[PDB]
Amino acid sequence: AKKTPPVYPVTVPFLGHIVQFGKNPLEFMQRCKRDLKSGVFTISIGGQRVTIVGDPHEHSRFFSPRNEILSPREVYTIMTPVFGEGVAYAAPYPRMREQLNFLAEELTIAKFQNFVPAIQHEVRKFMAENWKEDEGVINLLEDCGAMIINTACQCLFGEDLRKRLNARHFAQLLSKMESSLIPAAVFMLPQSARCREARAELQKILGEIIVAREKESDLLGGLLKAVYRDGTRMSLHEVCGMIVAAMFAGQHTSTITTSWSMLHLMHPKNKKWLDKLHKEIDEFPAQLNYDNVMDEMPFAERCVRESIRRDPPLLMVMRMVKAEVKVGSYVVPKGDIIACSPLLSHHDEEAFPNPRLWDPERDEKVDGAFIGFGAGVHKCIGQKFALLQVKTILATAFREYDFQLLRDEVPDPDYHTMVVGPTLNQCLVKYTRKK
Ligand code: HEM
Ligand SMILES: Cc1cc(Oc2cccc(Cn3ccnc3)c2)cc(C)c1Cl
Repeated sequence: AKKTPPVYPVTVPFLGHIVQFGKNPLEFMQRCKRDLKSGVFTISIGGQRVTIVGDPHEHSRFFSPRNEILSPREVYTIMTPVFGEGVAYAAPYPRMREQLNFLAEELTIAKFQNFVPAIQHEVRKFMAENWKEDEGVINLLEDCGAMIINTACQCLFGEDLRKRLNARHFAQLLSKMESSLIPAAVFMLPQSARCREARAELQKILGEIIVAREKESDLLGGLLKAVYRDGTRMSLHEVCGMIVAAMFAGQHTSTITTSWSMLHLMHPKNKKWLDKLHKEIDEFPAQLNYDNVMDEMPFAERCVRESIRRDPPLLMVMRMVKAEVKVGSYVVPKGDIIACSPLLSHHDEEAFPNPRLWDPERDEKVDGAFIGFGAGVHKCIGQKFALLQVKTILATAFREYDFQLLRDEVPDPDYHTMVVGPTLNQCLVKYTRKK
């Protein structure tokens, strides 16, 4: 308006809206958009202006500008110690940029050939060490959280590295490094000591693994050959983070996505889809190749995307408005915190009629509406990988099994975590091994 978008009333001040927010952001965010007569709007959070972009037409405005205009570094100040000063968001954009490439060139579909089979294997194991019986009660959020970590390491970890680390141990270290995070952080330590310990431990372990490599093509090795613009290379420090960042990025996001996808599918209300998910994975063999998942599982791919569409794991993508930028009919003043929310966006009823309904064969009725993997200058570099894991798993686990939920309703998102997934205590599921 030659000026800033609409704002929202602060009943109890200098808290902002994190009071009514934290309980349910979706209930909340929807109130404001309807109430404020605008898909876009600003909110108070600790006195700090937060402008949420909730009109899907506008996503382009959010995801297109380069970091110098809209910086994401300021949001993730939280974890500079988790990856190391000068790694990821901690690094400078030119370097941060270069690092992104390194990881990217490690996850391209060029490296994905052994992956498919490497995946079928690691899951099939897990189940036999766990779903031993022909009827069992298992917590899916936890059983998935594990398989994802397993198969990912089976994919990006060298045989020698995986001998000196096992998923279990490595996960428990990521979960050591993580627990030093609390909800109100982006808007304002013996844990930094436990964070640095679990890290310095890993950082050392890795180096050793290197001593043995040289003296004699995985993610590690890949990052080793990595050369910066100026011919400089990564310090073990920088390296270490990168592997963590990679592993962290995919850990919760992927497992949750797998959990939800399974949760939807094992539902009776959702049988036809499961039935379609079979006419798909039926004539395949217990030996899956790249062609199989990639070019022949298209329906399955819809289910995973829908699940991410319905319950996005990252509710808010955020930037720092170093400079002004027009957004629809409004402007954004330097110093604002702008954000775009996949959770809000994926519920806009123009783009998604019955947003809470789970429809795999639905398509976005506003191009760009779906952002589960981001968009623009920052689209997910892990997207292709995550999908390959999840598709193969659902296929693996639905081929040799049938499922039922100890519930009537699929679980409810738990909004108390920085990375949202289905309510843990609801996930307990029970399997009937096929034969
Ligand atoms: C299916 C699960 C996944 C979901 C829901 C997801 C979601 C997202 C979202 C919303 C962004 C953009 C964030 C922003 O705009 O600031 C993003 C980018 C990113 N993702 Fe993921 N992702 C997933 C899988 C993965 C996996 C498996 C990896 C690791 C290989 C990964 C690594 C990254 C990295 C490094 C970026 C950087 C984007 C940037 O800052 O330019 N993601 N993802
Ligand atoms: C910027 C960056 C982020 C990386 O992963 C992250 C780190 C923090 C937050 C996110 C957001 N995310 C989660 C899942 N997909 C993206 C992803 C990894 C690397 C190597 C780099 Cl350079």
